[PDB]
Amino acid sequence: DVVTREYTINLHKRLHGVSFKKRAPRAVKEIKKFAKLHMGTDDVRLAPELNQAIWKRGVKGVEYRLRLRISRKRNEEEDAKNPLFSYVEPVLVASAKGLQTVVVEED
Amino acid sequence: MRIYQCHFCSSPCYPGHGIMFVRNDAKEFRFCRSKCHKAFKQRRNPRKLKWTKAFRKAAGKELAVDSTLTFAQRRNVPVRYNRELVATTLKAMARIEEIRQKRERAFYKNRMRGNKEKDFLRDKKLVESNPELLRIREVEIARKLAKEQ
Amino acid sequence: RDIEAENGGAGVFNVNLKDKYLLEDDEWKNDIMPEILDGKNVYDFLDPEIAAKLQALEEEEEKLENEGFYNSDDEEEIYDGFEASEVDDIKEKAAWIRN
Amino acid sequence: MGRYSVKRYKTKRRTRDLDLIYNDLSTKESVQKLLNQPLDETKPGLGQHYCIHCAKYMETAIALKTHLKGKVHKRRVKELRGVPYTQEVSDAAAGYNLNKFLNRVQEITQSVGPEKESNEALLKEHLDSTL
Amino acid sequence: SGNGAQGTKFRISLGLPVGAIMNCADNSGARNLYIIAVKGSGSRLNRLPAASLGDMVMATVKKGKPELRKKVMPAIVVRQAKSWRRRDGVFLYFEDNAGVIANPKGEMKGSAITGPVGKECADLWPRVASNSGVVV
RNA sequence: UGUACAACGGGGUAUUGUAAGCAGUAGAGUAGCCUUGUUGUUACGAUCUGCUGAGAUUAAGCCUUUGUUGUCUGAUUUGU
RNA sequence: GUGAACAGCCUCUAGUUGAUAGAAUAAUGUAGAUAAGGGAAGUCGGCAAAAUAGAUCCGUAACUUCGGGAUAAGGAUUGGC
Repeated sequence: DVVTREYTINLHKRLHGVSFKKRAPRAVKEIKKFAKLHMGTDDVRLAPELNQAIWKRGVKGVEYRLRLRISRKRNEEEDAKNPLFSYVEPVLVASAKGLQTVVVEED
Repeated sequence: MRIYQCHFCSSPCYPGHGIMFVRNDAKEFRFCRSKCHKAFKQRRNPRKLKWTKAFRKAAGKELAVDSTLTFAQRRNVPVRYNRELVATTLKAMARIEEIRQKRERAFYKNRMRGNKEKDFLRDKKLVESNPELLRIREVEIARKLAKEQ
Repeated sequence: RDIEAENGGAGVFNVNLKDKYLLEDDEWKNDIMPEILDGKNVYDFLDPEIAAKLQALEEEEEKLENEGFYNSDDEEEIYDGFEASEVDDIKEKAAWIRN
Repeated sequence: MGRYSVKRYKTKRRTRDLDLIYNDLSTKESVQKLLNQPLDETKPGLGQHYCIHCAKYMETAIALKTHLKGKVHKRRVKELRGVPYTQEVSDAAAGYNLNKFLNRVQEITQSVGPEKESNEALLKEHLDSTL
Repeated sequence: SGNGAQGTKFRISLGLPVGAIMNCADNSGARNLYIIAVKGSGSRLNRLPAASLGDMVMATVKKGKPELRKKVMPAIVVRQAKSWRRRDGVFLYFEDNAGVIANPKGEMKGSAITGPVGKECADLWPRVASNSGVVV
């Protein structure tokens, strides 16, 4: 069921009390588990444009909130996973405050 | 019970809070909390610290001289306990404090009026000196109307 | 001493510090001073003639109420050559440019 | 709490404070006592060469010449310009004893002010004539 | 409590252990006192006998007149500089440690006391309170 | 299939100490194009003042929720 | 670049990104820290830690083989514009 939504994600309440050499690698696993709860599929592809958006202030300077776009897509034949997977990509905004989940229309 | 103020903070110190300090010259320095107390040891100046009340009465903020503020001084001559004083003081303190807030809010509007003048003169500089950005928004409205079409 | 001994000994008799002092009415000899209202404890407020001094304050309301001095309500904006339709647009264009 | 602030601001190592030092300059009798202390064995300059602004004894009369020409001593001159911040300033900020507060500010503007400045003028008149 | 101290003595924070030099608050001629033991103290393995406000300690003198040095004598502590608890809701502390010296009957040796005297010490000992110029 | 559960958002408590941005007739001083000044000004100029108790953070083991968007029959085993 | 310096910390050219990894954050450890009041009462013993530290000006004892001792000890100071 191809659905594209918007989200924020509160990383300050997820990276609370982590070693500094493991903050930015932990924030990658958190977004995969966050997409698994909402979109309900296991394998999540993070775009490399989002990988820049986590590691931009070093390993220990991960931002508090990010603003995500998560699309759930059809998968190709003879994949043993599923017909479904997610593709998380970032949307760039002035500040990530005061936003809420909005469905993005299709065209 | 005494609601005595912080020496540095001018916030009320209820019974059970804060530290007292006593100088060898024997006057008492009662403190709001630990933040005000550790800043006192370090020899600061609450005329300079922006968050305290001694700054705000001095720097032209929240009103300092008022007829309503002269009602709560101190009394060193005890008034012998008539009840009909006590029944009016419990009506007086609910009445002085209302006039306090209607004057303090009105003092705040003298200090913040005419911000909308400078708010609009700020907007004439952003809009008029960006002609190229204002072309971009015109096609953004036309693309908005056409998608509903 | 002897009033103490007939109801309990010396460590268990309880002296009422009241009932031994001079008021204009003995009916309220046992009542309780409130000592605190919301903020700013009572013993700094009471006086002789609090309400008579409060009459001078209530005159300063009506000396300040009729003068328009308490005028919080202000609903229009008047600039040169500008109206409510045009000043709303300029504050809407400059909001778009900041984002 | 910290490391540096504990070393200098314990209760053992407390300096005098800004409140009493304004009282010492304010009259002409306490100035002449501190400039002319009787000599004491338990004090660093043997009870001479004492600065009044900075509550601090100096070792030698040479060490007053180099102390007055410094940015440390020009704090405490600039620090003691105005009303010395008693308890009464903090009580007036909450709406409590204005007339006790405003009468003291009235006296520092009128009486205590120019008596202090005519004392600090004479210290520079004296500490330049002897040094 | 012991001799001289009228009434009982409540629990306050123990500021002065054994071997703590403290100032001398009377006009007897001693400058600092040096505690060797605290009377009314407990007995537990590896503790130190600790003094408080309004105690009587046996104390020697390190700096003062040569008539007063090298003899143990009782002393009453009047200032603490360790924060204790008055039972109305405030903690408080003084600037320095201080103590006056007295006979075991509790009667003062000097004639005056400089600086502020603690309130809990002045209740417990009447002869201190006669010579105290400043209370609290 | 609801006093549902969760993700964000909105209030309440707290934490530090006045955001960026412009603006000023503040600013020790020095030079200049000179309209040779009768604050001569635009420049440079630590900092100070105004918009500004503003801004930032707020549960990861805080409080609260008439809002937004979602999820709600997977697996195993047990009987006198 | 800071600096007295090839000290220490940071970057350009060039080079690596190799050393079993994931999840949790009990005790006891190993390595590194901060503590109110008192200040060697600890202990065979101040072991260990803390404190002092660069530079400029002032100042500097007994002792002696006159060269030293000496950075003796002890004080005043250090930013920005």
